[PDB]
Amino acid sequence: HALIKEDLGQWPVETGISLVNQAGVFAVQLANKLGIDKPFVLDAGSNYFT
Amino acid sequence: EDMAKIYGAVAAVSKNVNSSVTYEVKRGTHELIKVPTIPHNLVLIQSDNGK
Repeated sequence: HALIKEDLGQWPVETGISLVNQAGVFAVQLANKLGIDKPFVLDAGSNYFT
Repeated sequence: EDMAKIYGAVAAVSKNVNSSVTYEVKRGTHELIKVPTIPHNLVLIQSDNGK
């Protein structure tokens, strides 16, 4: 057997408080993880071999 | 950075709500003392002759 997994971290979520508000702080931390928050342009053309 | 601060401020407001209250019901309750001896007040008087 074998399987592929997408880690993407693990985040605690509470109850009694609106979920949209809690998703905001995690969304910012997710953007930091992916290097998305700051303006950027992809440079991946040079990464190849023949 | 501004978005992180704004969302944290909103999250702070949401967390500031009450869940419940707890208190002890004690008014109107006293203690019970215990008296061992029945307070009989009888005294017997008899003459010297005993008659």
